Amino acid sequence: GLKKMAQPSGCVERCVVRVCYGSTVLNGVWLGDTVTCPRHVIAPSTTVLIDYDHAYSTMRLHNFSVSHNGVFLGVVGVTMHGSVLRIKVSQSNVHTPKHVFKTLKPGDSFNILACYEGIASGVFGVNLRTNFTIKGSFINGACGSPGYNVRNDGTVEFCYLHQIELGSGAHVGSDFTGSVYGNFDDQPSLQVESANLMLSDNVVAFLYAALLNGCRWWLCSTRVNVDGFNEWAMANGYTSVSSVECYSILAAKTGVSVEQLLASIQHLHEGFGGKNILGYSSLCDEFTLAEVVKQMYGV
Amino acid sequence: GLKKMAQPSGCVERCVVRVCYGSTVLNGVWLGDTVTCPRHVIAPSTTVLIDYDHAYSTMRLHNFSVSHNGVFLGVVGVTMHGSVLRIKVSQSNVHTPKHVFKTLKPGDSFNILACYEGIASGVFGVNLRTNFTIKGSFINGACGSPGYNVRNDGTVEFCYLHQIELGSGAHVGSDFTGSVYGNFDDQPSLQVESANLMLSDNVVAFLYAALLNGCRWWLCSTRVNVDGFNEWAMANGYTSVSSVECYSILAAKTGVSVEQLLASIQHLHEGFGGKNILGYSSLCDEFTLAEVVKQMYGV
Ligand SMILES: CC(C)=CC[C@@H](O)C1=CC(=O)c2c(O)ccc(O)c2C1=O
Repeated sequence: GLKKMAQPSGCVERCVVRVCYGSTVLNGVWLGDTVTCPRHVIAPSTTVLIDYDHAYSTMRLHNFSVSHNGVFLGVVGVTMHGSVLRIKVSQSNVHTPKHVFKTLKPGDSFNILACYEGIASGVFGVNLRTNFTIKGSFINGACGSPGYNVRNDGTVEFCYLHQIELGSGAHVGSDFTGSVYGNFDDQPSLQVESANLMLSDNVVAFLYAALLNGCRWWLCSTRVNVDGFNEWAMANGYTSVSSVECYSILAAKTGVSVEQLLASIQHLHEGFGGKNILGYSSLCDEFTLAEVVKQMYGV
Repeated sequence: GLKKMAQPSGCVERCVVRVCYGSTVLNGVWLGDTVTCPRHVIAPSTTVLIDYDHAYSTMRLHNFSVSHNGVFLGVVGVTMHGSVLRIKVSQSNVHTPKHVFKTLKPGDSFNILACYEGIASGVFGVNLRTNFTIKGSFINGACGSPGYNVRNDGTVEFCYLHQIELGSGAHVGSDFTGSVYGNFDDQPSLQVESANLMLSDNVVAFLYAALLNGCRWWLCSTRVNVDGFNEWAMANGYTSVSSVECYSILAAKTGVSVEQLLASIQHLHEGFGGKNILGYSSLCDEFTLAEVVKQMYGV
């Protein structure tokens, strides 16, 4: 049974604050005596291109309002770093979890805490796609919503701050250093993301899960090695496949090698027509190897 | 766009405890000075039908261990209520949320906090199906994982305690009064659940959601009334559609009555023609009316 899940959100909920500047409202993340939020909060109300360097120089501390569960925090100073602000506040978050900052790469899964006016309203897992966007569920007010993973020892990795929705509906964020993923611009524009590629590492994990669930009508006995598959992948909307030995736990059971699965992918690439795999009508790239192993065996 | 989300889990994480009896270990829920957990924890280790009234009679309080974050609570007394135990402990949970207990009905959505040895590991939303099972992701140790909903006022409704995985992989739980949903037996046996029906109320919500995204190739211009659809639903594995009242918010913004959607369901009943609606190739009964409204409008 494969169910997309989120890791528990309680320790991140204690770090979400409401950040207001003039009339603009979004979410920030409060760690120690620092609040990080998108710099969109200081943007003037206008249609034209925003000049964030100008807005930053004309910024006044007293125009800020930062609160946690209605309790307001004093603003001491502010600095700009790419597309985020670092707001120093007059008290430390005593519920700051043990944490680090990590930048995500395409193929990485993580957790989104969807927040409105500094209040979490939902949590879900997502994958950073090859075009550096995610498929979230956001409405007006979710700017600054955090993305995170919890490591095995309980260290939270903060990796994402929601910034903007593109015209196609794809969602874009930044890391906590202020780099926008995919280097989109953090203001409204006509930018379009590149084509989505199917994450081959996730498709392999998916097919190993199908095998462990007695679903093997689709198995090919042909073998395609990694170099060959990677060459085919370029021609057909798939990423290269990373490695084989990560899957050797899965190849010892099932008895099927990664190269048989790679051959299977090339065979199923058209579609399953008249059949499904684990209830899916086409190849699923939603789940990582880590997810499959964790949800199946608790590792 | 429609994504299955959970409500944040922080307030429920602080209620989850590790209940041990002899060598048997599972999860419990600590509210005030009561821990509620499945009665399987006092089952003897055996491959025969378990007589729970006898196990309850031979029970000894000193055999229990109840802990939170490796901190042990004193057990004061235990009573049995259907498939659950209520363990009184000598400490009250100081983080007990404002809460009620609620029994789910088929078609209700809720949140699962999946737990192992008293520690939350994942959170996901699910839907109670017509055969009173859910499709979750649980492995050994998950029993006693709680399901919940959070109301507008912040009241947590506790509605589910995970009990058992069936032969088909479907999951069975009880409410906090001890009744097993669907009256399955809370122990190993060969029980098979009756087949599932399509929740028409949810399918209608999902088609309104598609209309709000411009996906409307599927729209029938014709109409069927409620009585005709329900007669059709009986003979095709669909639930009866409720009323047309609830969909006022959606019928108003779409200008599409429920009767047109019921007609569209009959047409789309078999086959989308290879085509697609919001990422699905067949109709979807996983989203309720309330979920669609909250995700499109925040209400
Ligand atoms: C004792 C016998 C040899 C097998 C028991 C196993 O099947 C089982 C494990 C379990 O952990 C559990 C619960 O936690 C809750 C209800 C429930 O029936 C169960 C179970 O039947």
